[PDB]
Amino acid sequence: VHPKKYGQGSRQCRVCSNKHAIIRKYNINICRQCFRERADIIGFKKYR
Amino acid sequence: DIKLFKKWSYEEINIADLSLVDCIAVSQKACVYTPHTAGRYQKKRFRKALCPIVERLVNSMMMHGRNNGKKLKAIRIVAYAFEIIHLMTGENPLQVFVNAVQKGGPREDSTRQAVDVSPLRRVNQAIYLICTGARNAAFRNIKSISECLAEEIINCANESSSSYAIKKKDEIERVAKANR
Amino acid sequence: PISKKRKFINDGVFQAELNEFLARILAEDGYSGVEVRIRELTSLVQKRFFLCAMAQAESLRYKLLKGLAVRRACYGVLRHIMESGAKGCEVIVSGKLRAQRAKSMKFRDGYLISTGEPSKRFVNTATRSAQLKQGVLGIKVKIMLPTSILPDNISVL
Amino acid sequence: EKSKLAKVEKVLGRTGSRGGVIQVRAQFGRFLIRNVKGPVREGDILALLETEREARRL
Amino acid sequence: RLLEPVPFVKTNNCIKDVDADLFIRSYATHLKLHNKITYPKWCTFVKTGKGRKLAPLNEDWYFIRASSILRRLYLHPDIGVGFLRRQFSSKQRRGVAPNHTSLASGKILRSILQQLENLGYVEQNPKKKGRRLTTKGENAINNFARYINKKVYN
Amino acid sequence: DLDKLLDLSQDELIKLFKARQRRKFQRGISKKAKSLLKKIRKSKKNCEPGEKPNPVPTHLRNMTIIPEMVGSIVATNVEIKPEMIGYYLGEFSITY
Amino acid sequence: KLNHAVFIVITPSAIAEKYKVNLSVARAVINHLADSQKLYT
Amino acid sequence: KRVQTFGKKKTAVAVATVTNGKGLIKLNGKNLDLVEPYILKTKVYEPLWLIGSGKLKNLDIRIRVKGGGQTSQIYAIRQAIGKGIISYYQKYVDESTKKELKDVLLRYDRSLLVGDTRRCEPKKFGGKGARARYQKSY
Amino acid sequence: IALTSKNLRAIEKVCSDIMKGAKEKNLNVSGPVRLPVKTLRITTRKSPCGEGTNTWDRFELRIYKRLIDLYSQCEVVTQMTSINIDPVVEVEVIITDS
Amino acid sequence: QHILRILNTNVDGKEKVIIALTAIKGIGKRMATVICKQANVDPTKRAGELTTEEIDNIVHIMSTPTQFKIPDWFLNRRKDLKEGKNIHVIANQLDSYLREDLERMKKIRLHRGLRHHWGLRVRGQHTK
RNA sequence: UGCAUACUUUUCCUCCGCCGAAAGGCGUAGGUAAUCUUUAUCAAUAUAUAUCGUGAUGGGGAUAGAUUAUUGCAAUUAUUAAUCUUGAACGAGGAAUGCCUAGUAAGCAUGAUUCAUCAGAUUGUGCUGACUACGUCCCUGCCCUUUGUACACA
RNA sequence: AGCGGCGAGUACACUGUACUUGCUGCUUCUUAGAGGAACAUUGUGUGUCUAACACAAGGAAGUUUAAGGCAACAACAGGUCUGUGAUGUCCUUA
Ligand SMILES: [Mg+2]
Ligand SMILES: [Mg+2]
Ligand SMILES: [Mg+2]
Ligand SMILES: [Mg+2]
Ligand SMILES: [Zn+2]
Repeated sequence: VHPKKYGQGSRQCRVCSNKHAIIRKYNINICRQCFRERADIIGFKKYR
Repeated sequence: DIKLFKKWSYEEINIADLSLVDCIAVSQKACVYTPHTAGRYQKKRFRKALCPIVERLVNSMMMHGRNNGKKLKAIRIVAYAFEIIHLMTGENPLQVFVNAVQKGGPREDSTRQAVDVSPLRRVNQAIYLICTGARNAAFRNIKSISECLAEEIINCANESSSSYAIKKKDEIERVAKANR
Repeated sequence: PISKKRKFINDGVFQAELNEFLARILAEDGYSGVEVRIRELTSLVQKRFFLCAMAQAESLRYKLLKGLAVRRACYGVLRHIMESGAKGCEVIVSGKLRAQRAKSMKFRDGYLISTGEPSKRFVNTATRSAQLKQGVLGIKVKIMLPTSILPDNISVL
Repeated sequence: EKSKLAKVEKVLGRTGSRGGVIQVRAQFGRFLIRNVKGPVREGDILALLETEREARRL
Repeated sequence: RLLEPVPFVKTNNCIKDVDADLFIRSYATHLKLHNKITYPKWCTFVKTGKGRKLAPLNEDWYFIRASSILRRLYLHPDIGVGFLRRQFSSKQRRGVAPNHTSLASGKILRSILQQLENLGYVEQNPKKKGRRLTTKGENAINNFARYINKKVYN
Repeated sequence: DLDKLLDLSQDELIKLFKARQRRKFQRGISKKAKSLLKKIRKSKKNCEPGEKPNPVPTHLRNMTIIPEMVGSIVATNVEIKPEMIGYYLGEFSITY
Repeated sequence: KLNHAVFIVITPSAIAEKYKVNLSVARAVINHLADSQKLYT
Repeated sequence: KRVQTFGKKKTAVAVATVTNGKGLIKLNGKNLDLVEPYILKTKVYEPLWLIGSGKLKNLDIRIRVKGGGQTSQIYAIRQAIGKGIISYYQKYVDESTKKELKDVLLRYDRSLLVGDTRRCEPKKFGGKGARARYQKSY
Repeated sequence: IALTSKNLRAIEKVCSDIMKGAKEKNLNVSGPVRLPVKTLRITTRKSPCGEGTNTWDRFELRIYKRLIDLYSQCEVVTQMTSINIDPVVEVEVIITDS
Repeated sequence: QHILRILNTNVDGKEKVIIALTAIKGIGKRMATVICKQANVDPTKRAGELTTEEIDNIVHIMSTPTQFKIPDWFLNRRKDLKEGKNIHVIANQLDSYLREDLERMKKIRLHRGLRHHWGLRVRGQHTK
């Protein structure tokens, strides 16, 4: 086992465990496609 | 008292074209002390007619990308030019400018055949031409822009084909003649 | 101690997770809910934490799983929706469906507004993917509810 | 070379395949139907050189 | 040069009623006359901040800097070294990569501040934050400003 | 001098070297580096003054050369002179 | 080309034109006479 | 006694407190002698010139400016002055005089009383600016 | 008292209710002050793939923080707070003299 | 002296002193300025009005600046590889040093050296 | 140098005070945020005053050479950063072609996203604030009526 | 969040101005909820004096005021199974 603590492969999507394209702002930690689907339930409404 | 640059009053100025007067308004509400107006001159078709001529000149000067959106600099340059005009070749600089403007418009142009030119358009062309010529003179010379610009203005006033703008105008006229 | 912004996002995430969990669990239910036999569910949540469209969609999926003539089922659903007092409906079923290639099938009844914030408000929408013989059939149900008044109407007395 | 003043009475139609040019009626004080390349309104004065030679209407 | 017909009277009392660059110059001159502040060791071959890629070319730039700092102090309540650095920042052309803003070399500033405190012009306040002006120093500055104003009038 | 350098302490060596190397030293050296060093020492011990000793195949290219490892060959093979010192290992993998 | 020199109605450009000189030298001359753009008589 | 109005150009709100006094006129803590660049100085002084320097010997003015760049700030200041003086006149001095002043201002130009409503339009994706898209090579 | 919430109208209603409660008696209530709505913006690129002229979409979760003051005893304030309320509006009472 | 020679091969014509100085392969601008400061000679003067003594002094300063007050971190060529002193290298000497370094690299068969020999980058750049 | 045990600040924004040319470091301070970073000012174009003076020039900073740091288990095929030096192409760009109509073009920066570290990207935000239309179907692309078709994979 | 209110001073003016520590009516600016405001309103042209347009005045604003967001029907054998524990078959499974 090798240091898995700080890098892209360290953490992942909460939802589908994908190491690519994670929204890491506000500790959301959802890969952006998944976020786009669940943006309604999380309370992210498109206004402008 | 109402004034421009706290120096050249433009109560003394004269015109003698009619058409040009109609086009460029240096008037009672188009009085101005320093060119920089934040006016809404392009929200209508003819609102550019209300615009003071100095402002227009400054705008013209402002051109060329790496010098674009540097209004203050342009204003300074124009002031310098005016000063030069006042000093060397002694006359009210505003009058000189007016004369140049009068000179500058190509009265007839070519098209896909020869047609006439509206006064406003002609004025605009003159403004452009004078600035462009000045820029050309400046570029990779030494002289300085303000001096060159002043010289150009004086030439325009004279109506002499040593400067560039005048030459261009003449060429245009010739072309028009050829066409019809 | 956690900041307000951080908190809000976290809460949202939790909500989403809960919803997903419910979906996973309740294939046999008219699910909408989200407000907190069930004992187990409660335990699970504790461990974790320290008329309607969705229901209709679920029903459709169940029917598909059971194995009906599809079109008939859709018609039945539409009828049910009508009975339940809907101003308009729409169902789509795209996927494999009988043939190998393609085949999206619309099923509208009453009028269905699509554009505007009215759409966002006055329609409940739901999407389920019913796994079947050789792939997935793709439900999407869209119901226009009774309005609290539409922006298009100008009712003179 | 000598410019003659023609006050514009009415602006007829915007000609040219590409749309830059206008047809204009102008009084000195005679009716001369001419072309113009740039913004022109009623009352504005043209700078006509070759006066007695007109355009084609639309 | 500066003077002109204005539509009001000017209460020439504090430095905020004085033209900046001229004032700074005057202060520098005064400093030079005094010999009140030194020119350490490294001053004469250092670069004022990452972005400058070149020495000052003013000879008595240090004095000028000091003067500027004084003015800054007067302007603000309590002002650090970091703040000072930020104030004297410029654009750093990274050759081919586009420009970034460049924080000044703080060491020199710090040294200047130290010197001032030794001389009794600035004051590290235990309440609040980093080093403001000391009252005597402020008074002196005001006096200087007044003098400058008088000179201009003359 | 080379011999003198070899003789003197590790701290001194670190001070002498360029800054990256120094930093690395400060940080530590990991478990593998020590092993590598040991291996090198062993090789040296085994050596013949006429022809060089047996190579030591190495997966990793990170190692800074220090007066311990002069005179031997390492890893394809690279001989390690006293002229190299703090210039890393490497010299392994690319074509043309 | 025009390699202007250093060793030997007032503006710098004019000066440059007249005696064939660097404009720093022109500036210097102006200063002497007096004793970022310029105007003098 | 004392009257508070604002100007507004882009973002750049210059709040002009116009009070009874001797006639000084200031910005945050500095005289209008400064402003910043010598060229633009006239855009701040212009309303005063229009109204007359003797009329403002009864009126002290302080101006607090915040936000915006340089030219915009100047414009805001001007606007504040214009609104300010007129507002003062409307309350504590006569109406006829106020009207006269307003007329004078109108004759000179807009922007002194009424505000410039323009503001930076949102940048849109597929580009750097509001309208300016990127680039297609085909 | 700090009222943090996601839904504006609901929050407003809650505020109104609390004001009403206060107006009963004994409460020097400062008026509701709504705070700067620190909007969580996520700009995600639409489309899972890299196909299509890359359209983004600016989501905005706009949190409304609301604030209100009182000079009172704890029990009374607790009582006031009990308007029933629900999971949507997050309440916090501060019972400090300072 | 319009045209001058401070070291092995220069020009140093009509230009203002510092820039003339910068013509040498200690062409630092900043370095030149520092040198001037050390000398104590007016930088507003031109290259042609300088005395020979002054020039000599400048040259001396340029050769081993470490013993002079001018500081350590500054110096062109930091540790000099040959394990010893830190000194500014100047003129054709600098070039020679560079060449030597290159040769050394080549001998080593370090990747960078190899790249240099080839005529490729070294930096880490692409040029695809 | 290893483990075990006990105990408590630090993991992100950095005020500030000292050391450090510089980068950065060490010490501490506030901040789970309209409170502190920091925002009655975090930026650059601006502007003012000096040095240059049209000369591949101090325009230009490629390519290179050698250190001092920081991040990281690990920096060479150089993470980035700084310091010194190296002074290449380029004197406004051919055939082609893109974007744009008012706070817009352009210039200037800057926040955020990625982020252990690293913007020349994207995405927001502002600051300096032009020119020219105010139309037309000439091209290009869509749409429409008519018309013709042996095409319908159009 | 400010503005003042006012104590306390430090500098200088005239017979108030600039700057900090300590205490606590107004809401113009600062925040942000609910309301209002433009509808081509009044004026004059052009128009089947129809739908409507152009100009002028008023006005914060006269190109639905500016900008977005939303996005019908039907597709494309467009992209994505390298976003997914959405997912079929075939392959691979020490
Ligand atoms: Mg609709
Ligand atoms: Mg990218
Ligand atoms: Mg095209
Ligand atoms: Mg067929
Ligand atoms: Zn995922």
